[PDB]
Amino acid sequence: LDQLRQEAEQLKNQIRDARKACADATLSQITNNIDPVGRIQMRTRRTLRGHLAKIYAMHWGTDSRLLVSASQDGKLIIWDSYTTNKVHAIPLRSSWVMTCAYAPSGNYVACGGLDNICSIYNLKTREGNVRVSRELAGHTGYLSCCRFLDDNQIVTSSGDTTCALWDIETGQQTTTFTGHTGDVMSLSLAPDTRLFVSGACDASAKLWDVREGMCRQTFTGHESDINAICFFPNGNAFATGSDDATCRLFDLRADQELMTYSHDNIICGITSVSFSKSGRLLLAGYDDFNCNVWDALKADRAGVLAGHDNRVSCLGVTDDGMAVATGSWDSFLKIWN
Amino acid sequence: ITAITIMALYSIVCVVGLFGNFLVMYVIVRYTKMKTATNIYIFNLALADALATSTLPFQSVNYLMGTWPFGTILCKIVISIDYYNMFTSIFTLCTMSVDRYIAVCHPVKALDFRTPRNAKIINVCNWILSSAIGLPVMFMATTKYRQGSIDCTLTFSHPTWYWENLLKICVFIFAFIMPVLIITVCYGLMILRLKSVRMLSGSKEKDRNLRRITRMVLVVVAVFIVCWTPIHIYVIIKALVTIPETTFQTVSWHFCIALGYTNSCLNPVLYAFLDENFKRCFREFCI
Amino acid sequence: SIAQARKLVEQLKMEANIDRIKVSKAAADLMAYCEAHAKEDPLLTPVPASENPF
Amino acid sequence: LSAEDKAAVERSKMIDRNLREDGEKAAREVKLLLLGAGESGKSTIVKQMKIIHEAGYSEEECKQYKAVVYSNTIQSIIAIIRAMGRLKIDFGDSARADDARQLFVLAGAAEEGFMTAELAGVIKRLWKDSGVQACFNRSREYQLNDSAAYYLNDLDRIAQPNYIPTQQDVLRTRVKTTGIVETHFTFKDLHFKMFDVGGQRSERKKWIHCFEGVTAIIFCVALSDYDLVLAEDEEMNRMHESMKLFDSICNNKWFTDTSIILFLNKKDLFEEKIKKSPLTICYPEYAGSNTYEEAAAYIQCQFEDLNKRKDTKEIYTHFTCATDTKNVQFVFDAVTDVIIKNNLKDCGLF
Ligand SMILES: Nc1nc2c(ncn2[C@@H]2O[C@H](COP(=O)(O)OP(O)(O)=S)[C@@H](O)[C@H]2O)c(=O)[nH]1
Ligand SMILES: C=CCN1CC[C@]23c4c5ccc(O)c4O[C@H]2C(=O)CC[C@@]3(O)[C@H]1C5
Repeated sequence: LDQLRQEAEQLKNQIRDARKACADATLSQITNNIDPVGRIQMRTRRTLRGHLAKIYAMHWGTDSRLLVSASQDGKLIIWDSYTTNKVHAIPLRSSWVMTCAYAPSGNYVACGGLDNICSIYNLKTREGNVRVSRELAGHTGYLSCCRFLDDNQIVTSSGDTTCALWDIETGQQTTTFTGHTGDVMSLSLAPDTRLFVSGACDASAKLWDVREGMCRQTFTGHESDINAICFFPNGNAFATGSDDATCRLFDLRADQELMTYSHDNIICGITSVSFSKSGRLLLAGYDDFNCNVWDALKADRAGVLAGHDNRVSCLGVTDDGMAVATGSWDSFLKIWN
Repeated sequence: ITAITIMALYSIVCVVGLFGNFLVMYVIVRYTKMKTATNIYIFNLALADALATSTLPFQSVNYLMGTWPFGTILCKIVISIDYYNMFTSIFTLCTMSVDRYIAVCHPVKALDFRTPRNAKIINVCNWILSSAIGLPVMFMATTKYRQGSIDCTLTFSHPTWYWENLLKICVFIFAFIMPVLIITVCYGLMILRLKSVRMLSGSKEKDRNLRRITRMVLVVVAVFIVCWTPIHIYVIIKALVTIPETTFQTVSWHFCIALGYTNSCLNPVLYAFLDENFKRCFREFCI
Repeated sequence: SIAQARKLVEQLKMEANIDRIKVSKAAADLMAYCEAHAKEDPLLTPVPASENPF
Repeated sequence: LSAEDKAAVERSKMIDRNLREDGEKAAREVKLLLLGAGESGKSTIVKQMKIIHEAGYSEEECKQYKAVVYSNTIQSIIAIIRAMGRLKIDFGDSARADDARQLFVLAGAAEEGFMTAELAGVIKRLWKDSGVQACFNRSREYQLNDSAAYYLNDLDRIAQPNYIPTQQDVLRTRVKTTGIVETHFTFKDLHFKMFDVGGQRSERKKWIHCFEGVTAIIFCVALSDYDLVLAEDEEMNRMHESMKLFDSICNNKWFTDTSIILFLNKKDLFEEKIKKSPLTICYPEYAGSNTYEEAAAYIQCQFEDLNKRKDTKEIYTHFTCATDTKNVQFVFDAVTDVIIKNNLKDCGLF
């Protein structure tokens, strides 16, 4: 009854000294010989203008040319970042949207927010305009993030402290991922599309298996709500951004944190994290109107992407890795090279 | 005795004006902020002011010495730059007025001309028009070594009574009659549009900045008008009424010349007096 | 209640039984991946104007 | 520069033209955000704004609420019966134990309220018992639905086979929702969008910044919660929880320029509760008399004293009875007039 906690704590101690047992080195100690990246400045090549409210989430495409951005004004704008065009402007039934997603095939766009419904919109109608094809329902909280797996499966996260794996055609929850004691704020899909991590307000990020349906590892260390998460491009690490003004690079094989990214006179939380094509540069969107560009191995500020009036709220690095797209609450997206 | 103890004030005013204009040109180049059309128009006004105030010591040399050893081309560019900053300042303020007209009074189509390419095109063609109307004073500037004194004022070809006052009339009617009337009627339209009905409950945060910008533009226009009207009306009454000379008339002329010239130094401290864009840069560099 | 108090104990049971490699080897693998794909990362090696579509 | 992609540019121009029209329409509307603690009348205010500024409720919309009305009546009477176990109250008649067991037998179905003839008879028999009415009269010692007396009092007309809910029956429906409920209406040549996040079981911190820039916040505080208790620690009051929630919302950094309108809801229950239950249960420092006017003024004073920006922003307090269409209409007229005059105050020249 009351003796379950006294052995849960010894299980926690077993986990913690198993992690400390295999921690004979650290990432910062062995990267003292690799050459520093210097100063990496990037100029705003394109300024995607046309929103009329705070942009909350954006997602790139596999073709690395189009993108989708969702704003508070109830608009999902599907752009064309090469020519700064507006291919589509989907109106939402609910203007309260906190997350958006572009399918890896490029034929579907997901959005969701305070309406607690994940709306899957079909872009290839083959008849006419873009209309809603699926309204996935079953959450009891705000939809915080959603990544497509393919055209028939989606992974979502909600403010009822659960993630879910949905079949689009049947419209049901194929799988439910529980274990979080706080609200999940962001999930990142592995490049091998078999695992995915999710960070929650209980200052922890959990790693889940999509096919089976249970948690494998639970990484702690943060001191506040994790707002952002992103897999390292090889699929064997991931970075988390939190409200305690730090980023952290957790490893799935060492099962512990390797590196912390922080600096003095930085007190604002991280809204977004993303990695480059090779993962050498870690891009972190902040609330101090800046997007810091850290070195993922040296833990030093390589660059800074300033130019947003309001809080940076979403980041995106292309599949071919050429550009960085930064959304913000001042209704502007910016493309950087 | 009004020349030995008077050059220090002129030199201090001109160096403060050129320093302020140089600091204004410094804080718009290679910065992520400071890109909008009104701010690059303030850039153009500041560079015109810098060009005006850079020739203040070269003009004051002839007052503090009584001799002009500078050269033929040297006075060819100081009388031409004087018609530059007079003409293009009231036309920059004219384009500020039509920029605010197409923004507040006009609908959301204001996001169809606010792009900086059109603003740069407007600035370049405005300077082209100013230089096209100012090429006669490049053509007709020379220095005469008269026995009474030295002077390099503007001369005319075939004067009769067709070229000595038509220039003054054409300058007066195309510096205050033409652009100040459209500026005043534009602000009248702006005030009636803003204060005939209520205002929508929109993004106040992004509207208070717009209101502050409009207030700063109105203050700039008002200070320019009040500091450039007396010299022009004195020129008109000198060229038409032709009152007999007096000591206090000469004192009034020498005061109103400086009152006209002080706009170039009043503007950089004016639009930086109450504006959060320049204040934190000034506080960071002042340490 | 009791089921919730047993669920996290079962999760911690299935979580402490995994195999953990050393931090040195995993960090070396991350480093080697960083140099191996560094030449195809346009942010690390920014071309001025040649092949950038932006 | 004379390319074939002119079609894409023209499509983008049509897109941004339609989007600019939509932004112009959205900038010319009043946004009201309904906030407040649980069971404070926010959804009833939403339904009243549906009633006044639309057609109201049709035959289909009234007939779709019949099962929910039955379920609410069943839940309230089950709560009343089960409160006897935790209150140790003897029944007035010996057959009432058999009636309670029969009620539990017919309430086996957990899909919808049936309310057959036998269920109607057993609830009507239990409703006349003196012990049941006594347990209902001590509702402040446990948790009970606020519309229990209204539903169980007219049980005879509710349980008819051809019963159709009226405006007050739909209006006094306690229904649970999950997503944000937003309604559209028009009033005084102004479009009103109203939002409610009452069913949002989440952290309030993670989305309270999504409503920055709304025109008004209507904070619904139920006055009848001063004598209630919270069954979690037996040391916290619902009125104090609503007070600290108002302290958080009113002094929030996202609502610096938002009109805070307090709706002191359920005053009609407060009038009938202040004669018997003293206000000293909630506030131990109260020294005034146990009258309705002084108690309502004291609660208003405490809620206004929760503010920390009295010299900059003013809280507009109004007493409401959310099931009364006329009182809600009058208070909403006052609210709209305050909003309009504050928008004229927003109009200025510089
Ligand atoms: N007697 C009386 N009852 C009232 C009044 N206003 C509202 N109620 C009832 O209070 C319960 C919770 O309301 P509601 O569902 O909106 O909760 P919520 O959305 O804030 S969480 C509903 O069953 C309403 O009939 C009133 O004036 N008098
Ligand atoms: C306030 C000084 C600006 N000056 C420009 C040149 C000149 C000037 C002004 C206005 C109109 C003119 O045609 C004109 O030529 C000149 C003139 O006739 C004497 C007064 C000026 O020095 C003065 C203002």
